Amino acid sequence: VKKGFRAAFRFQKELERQRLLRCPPPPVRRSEKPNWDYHAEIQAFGHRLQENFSLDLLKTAFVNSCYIKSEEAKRQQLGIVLLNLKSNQELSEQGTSFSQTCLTQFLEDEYPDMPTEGIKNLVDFLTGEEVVCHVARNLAVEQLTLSEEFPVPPAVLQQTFFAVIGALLQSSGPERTALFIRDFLITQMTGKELFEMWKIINPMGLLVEELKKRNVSAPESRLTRQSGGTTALPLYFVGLYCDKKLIAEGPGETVLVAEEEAARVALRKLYGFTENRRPWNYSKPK
Amino acid sequence: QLSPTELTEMRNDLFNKEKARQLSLTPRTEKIEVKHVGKTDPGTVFVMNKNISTPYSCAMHLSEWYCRKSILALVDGQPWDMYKPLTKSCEIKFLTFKDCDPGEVNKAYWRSCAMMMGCVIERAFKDEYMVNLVRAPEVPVISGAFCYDVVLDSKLDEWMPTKENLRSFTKDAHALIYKDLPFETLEVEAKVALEIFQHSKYKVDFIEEKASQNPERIVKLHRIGDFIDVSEGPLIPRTSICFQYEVSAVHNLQPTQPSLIRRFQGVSLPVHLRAHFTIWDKLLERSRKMVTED
Amino acid sequence: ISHGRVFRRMGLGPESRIHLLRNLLTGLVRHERIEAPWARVDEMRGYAEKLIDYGKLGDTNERAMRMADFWLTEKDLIPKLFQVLAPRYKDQTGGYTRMLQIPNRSLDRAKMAVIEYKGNCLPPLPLPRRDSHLTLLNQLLQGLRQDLRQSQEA
Amino acid sequence: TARGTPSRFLASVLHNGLGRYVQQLQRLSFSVSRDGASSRGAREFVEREVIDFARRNPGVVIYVNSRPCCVPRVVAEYLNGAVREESIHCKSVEEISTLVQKLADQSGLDVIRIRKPFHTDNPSIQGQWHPFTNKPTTFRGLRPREVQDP
Amino acid sequence: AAPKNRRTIEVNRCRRRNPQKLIKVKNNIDVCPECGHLKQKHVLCAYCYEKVCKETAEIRRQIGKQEGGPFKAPTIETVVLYTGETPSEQDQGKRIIERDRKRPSWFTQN
Amino acid sequence: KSGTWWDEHLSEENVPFIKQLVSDEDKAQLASKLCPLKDEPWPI
Amino acid sequence: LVIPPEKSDRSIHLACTAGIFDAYVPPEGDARISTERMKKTMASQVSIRRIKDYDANFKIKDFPEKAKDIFIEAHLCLNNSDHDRLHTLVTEHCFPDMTWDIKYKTVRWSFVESLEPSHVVQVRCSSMMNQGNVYGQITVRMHTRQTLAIYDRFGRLMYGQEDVPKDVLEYVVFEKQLTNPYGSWRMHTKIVPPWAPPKQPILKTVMIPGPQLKPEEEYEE
Amino acid sequence: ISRKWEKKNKIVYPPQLPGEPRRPAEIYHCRRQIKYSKDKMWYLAKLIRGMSIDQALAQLEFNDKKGAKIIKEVLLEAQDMAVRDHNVEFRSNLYIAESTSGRGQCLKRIRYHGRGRFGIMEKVYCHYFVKLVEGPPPPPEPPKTAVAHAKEYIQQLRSRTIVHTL
Ligand SMILES: [Zn+2]
Repeated sequence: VKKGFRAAFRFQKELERQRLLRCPPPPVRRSEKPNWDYHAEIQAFGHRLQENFSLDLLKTAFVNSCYIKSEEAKRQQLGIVLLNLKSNQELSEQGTSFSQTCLTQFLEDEYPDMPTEGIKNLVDFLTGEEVVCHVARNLAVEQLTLSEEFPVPPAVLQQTFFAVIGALLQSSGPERTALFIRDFLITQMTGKELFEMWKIINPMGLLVEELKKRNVSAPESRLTRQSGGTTALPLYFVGLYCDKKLIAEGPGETVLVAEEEAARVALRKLYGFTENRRPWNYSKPK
Repeated sequence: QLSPTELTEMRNDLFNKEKARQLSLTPRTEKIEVKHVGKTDPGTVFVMNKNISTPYSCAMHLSEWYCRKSILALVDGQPWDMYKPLTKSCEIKFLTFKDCDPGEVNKAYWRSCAMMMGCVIERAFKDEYMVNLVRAPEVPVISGAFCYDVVLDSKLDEWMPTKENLRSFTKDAHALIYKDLPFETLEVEAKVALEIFQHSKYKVDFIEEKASQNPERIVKLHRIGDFIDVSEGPLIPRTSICFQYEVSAVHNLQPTQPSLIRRFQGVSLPVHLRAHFTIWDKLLERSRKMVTED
Repeated sequence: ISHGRVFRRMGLGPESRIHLLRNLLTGLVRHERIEAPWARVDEMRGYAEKLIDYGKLGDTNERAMRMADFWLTEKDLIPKLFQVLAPRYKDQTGGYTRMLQIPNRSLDRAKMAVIEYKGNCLPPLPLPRRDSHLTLLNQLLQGLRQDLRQSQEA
Repeated sequence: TARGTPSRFLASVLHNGLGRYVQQLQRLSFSVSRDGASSRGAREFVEREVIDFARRNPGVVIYVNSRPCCVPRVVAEYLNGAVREESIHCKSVEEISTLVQKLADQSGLDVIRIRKPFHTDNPSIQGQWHPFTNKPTTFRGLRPREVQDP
Repeated sequence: AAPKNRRTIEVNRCRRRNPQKLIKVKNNIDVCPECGHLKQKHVLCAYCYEKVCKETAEIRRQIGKQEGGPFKAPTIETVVLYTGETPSEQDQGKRIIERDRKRPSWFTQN
Repeated sequence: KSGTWWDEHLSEENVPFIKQLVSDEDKAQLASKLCPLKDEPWPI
Repeated sequence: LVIPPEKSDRSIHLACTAGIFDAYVPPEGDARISTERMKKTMASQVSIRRIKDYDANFKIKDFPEKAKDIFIEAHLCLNNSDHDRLHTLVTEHCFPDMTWDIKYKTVRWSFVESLEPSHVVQVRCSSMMNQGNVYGQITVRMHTRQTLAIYDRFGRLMYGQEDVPKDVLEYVVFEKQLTNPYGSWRMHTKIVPPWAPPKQPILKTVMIPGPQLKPEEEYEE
Repeated sequence: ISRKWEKKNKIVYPPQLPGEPRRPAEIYHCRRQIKYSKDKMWYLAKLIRGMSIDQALAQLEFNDKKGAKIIKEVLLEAQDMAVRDHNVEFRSNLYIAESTSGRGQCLKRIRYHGRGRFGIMEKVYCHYFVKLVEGPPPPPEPPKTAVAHAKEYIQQLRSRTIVHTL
């Protein structure tokens, strides 16, 4: 046995880190952890986003129906009205409607050549659970969300996110909210390809119909390039020709795959979603 | 009438429905006492669950050797499928291919090979042509081949299968073996069986004959995968028991005037009794000759 | 190199090998069934077969009596050879003994065999039996045989 | 060393700075001691510096906790969920000011090797090079030594 | 000659765990039909063999008592008779060894 | 999965029969080849 | 060792007996009802007086209500393995029987209803000063609906059902240490009538192994 | 010394919900201070590793090594322990999940050499550990096929980027 306390204390700290690593504790809400002041956190949320929220509306946006029904069950169990807490349902609906119309206007103005189906799919992707939940989690929405279950279910988090948009729309109006949707949802298209967000099948079928609408001859598929035809790693470039004029060209490992890619390339050009299109303008409106 | 795919779906639903009904007719987990009367492990008693526990479950209590070697069960002196639920307190013995008198085991394996042939024949012809399953004649094992009487479409009245076609039936049979499907059994009343096989005239006549033989008019149904047929007796536990299996010959039975019944023939040996390549070839040749049930 | 070398190297040399085998053979004549290492029983089995042939020559053949005197170290067994064992095999030309492998010896895991003179009074060994003629394979072959015999007579 | 540690690609949190800049530092938790020489510099930071630092950063909620402790610490939490703990033991007021300002400016991503000092989602405007980019085409796409119309 | 260097555990595992060093699975094991215990195809069942040996030893002990000394091997054949049995016609002139038990079912009188 | 050999499962009666059967087939097959020039020989 | 060291002044202080002083055999057909009567009653009255001797303020009428409370709370300890409280509610003879077989099992038991009021069937006392200690045993009859769902070590249902109430007729015997100043009434044992209906079947199938015979031995009918 | 292996049979899992699947039973058992080498015992524990309870007992019954008779004895009493104590319905529905050996406490003795020299011999002891799991033996992993090799090779050719550039 060696004299001293410092080394023993240091080793205890290390033994506690390894124990925790071996058995990671079940996660809990940030509110349940120390150093939490809900009112202060609500005010910081607006200030971070440079938005003049109304603190009454903003707090209601976070309140979910599940949290209210559960809060009442606990009250009944304890034999304890003062719980006239308004849910975010109304704000959620208002925010959801505005976002879809606002996103549809942003996208229709920028890409006038996309049909309604394409724009709808893009709005559904931008307002989908996966995208919205990612943005909400990284904006401290989940920390401020009052829910029955933790981790917050994705549907619940999506509803809360749009409730915050509803609060902003009432507080600041449509123009200020439109900038918010541009800066946190439209940005989620950065780097994305058209058909990564708009999932389509039979691109050649869609292309033929679009060219018919445009009174253009049906595209003839031709082999522009070929390498390794008889090997296990072929390369094919299939070009689509309308009136013996090249509209699109696509690579592939098979002629069928190359042809389908060429159709997708043609659709991207027709709709104005080419990789080299003019980037979205985020500059302050004049 | 119903399409071939729909007919199977109808028959399976009726089979499943009847299976569920019989299961409901047991009060919770009643217990039966099954005494082992075999030469080995003498005196072992199994306290099993009525209408759920099968002879295979009793073998599982003993060892894996019983499960692998036991092909048929002898329940109160009566041959009993390994997967047939035990219904009463009784005595049980296990039968193998290598018993001193494996006559009952041979018949059980002999009948199952015919039922596997019926399954492949029904599912082999193009949808254009109509295949009507008739019966699996009970032919002695010494005859050298098992046979299954089929009636084909009028269009195929001058067609005789080629060697490549016979090999195609064999490859389908081996695919059934590879699937390792259990032989599921159901003892249902004539009425239930007649509903399942209403579309087929031969089965209705066959079903009626079996019901008449028994006072209670209960008919034995078996199923492998999605194929349901009516059987003469207990079958083997699984299709994986078969190791060497080949559809040898198809004969046209006489008289041909009323209807052209085609006797499909095959021969097979289990894993336990697999024969050498040379010996197997000699058996295939005799299997290709016509057998006349007596 | 040991091409065509039919005898094993046993004991402490050629003489000891014979003595080792002789003790085994003497035990067999008395008890009519003994267990010993498989290799040693296999070596001794040949002598046990030939001893009977000498016994069949009879007790009046002086050469047979000398052979029996050497190989049987217990002299009460010499009358047994000539008057019990050899008469028992009067109607056979060979195959007087049966040798079967038994489970390995516990101590040193030596491969073991049991050897006995056929026709003894002892409880029978659990001999290996071929499959019944009633098995599936044997019945299919019986059919093939029946069929081949019928076609030949025609 | 690089091989002995993890790495990541240069990135941002929710495309920060593209539409608007959002400060990633979300919370600061100080743990000072009323008594203790280790916290002398931390006590003086709470008297004159912390109040003026909060005025500039209204989006950061600062939690000052005075309690007995041998090692005063500041715990920084970021919007992406990262938590960083930095000891302020025996640091001067100016040293603490510098550290706290650095925490405010960081994104919260792991301070590990960055493979590339740049990131782009649209590296090519004219078309990424492929083996046929600079190859000429031939009449009827005929291959080398290929008989046509045989 | 002495090792120039320590051999690593990595090298040693390759040598020790080479399939040549591993125990091979036996495929010739089967169930004894008489007793149900396991046996190898080419070797007698240990359970059945022991049973035979135990009865053989009892008979040999009885033979000892009848002989009552060394060098007293009989010059006639021998038969073993169990409780409730009497010498047959073909058992006359043979030494009778009497066992105080019932004839085992596996020991068929011949 | 256990290995087998030709007479493993054969009964006492069938082993002699099989031996004779295969033996005769071998002899018959060898006798059938004794006239190469009467069986469509290749050009000499 | 069965007995502690020899020639020691200190001895083991036992707080309970091992058996019922006079086992109460319930009349046949009692499930249907759901001179000797006086003789048994007189013996109970005699014994009741020696119970009221040490403890003056004792009421037989109140016991069946108290007995039910002891019973319910004792069984509820099995659900949460509250052994410390159980020792107060049951004797040392009862405690091993209740808990030993459920050490690595989860027992979910509940009390639903009492079909018939509890009736003190018999009251009896031990022979005076067995070792300076006098015990009083009060047999009680309980007809109640209970729900039991025992689980195994892996959380798999092993016995009973967790929602179906079933009728239980059991005559619980209680016992107190009258001499001990801190003696209390504590569940001592349960009387199982021979005519009692067989318990509900277990879920799993069982195999009863036959005789393991050595090679010399043979099987007999 | 450590004796954690005996404490794993005392874990009580919470009752399962109605929709959850049947949980397999796990039975831990071992034997301590076996007069045998752990290196020699390892070859026997490696043999039955993954086998069924009835297949392992058959392989150990015809093995000539001394450790075989010991492991088989440990398996027989773990099989009975499973059905009797751990609520296992069928005794044959078990397979060897884990089976390894461990070093025991050993004794040191002198080994006399010539020229007044000596060595120290360890009197070796080992432990044997086994874990039984209810159910059939997991099917062996089929060997990698040519289709999987090609599918993996082409996947690496598709995952390669342009390195050290934009
Ligand atoms: Zn045996």
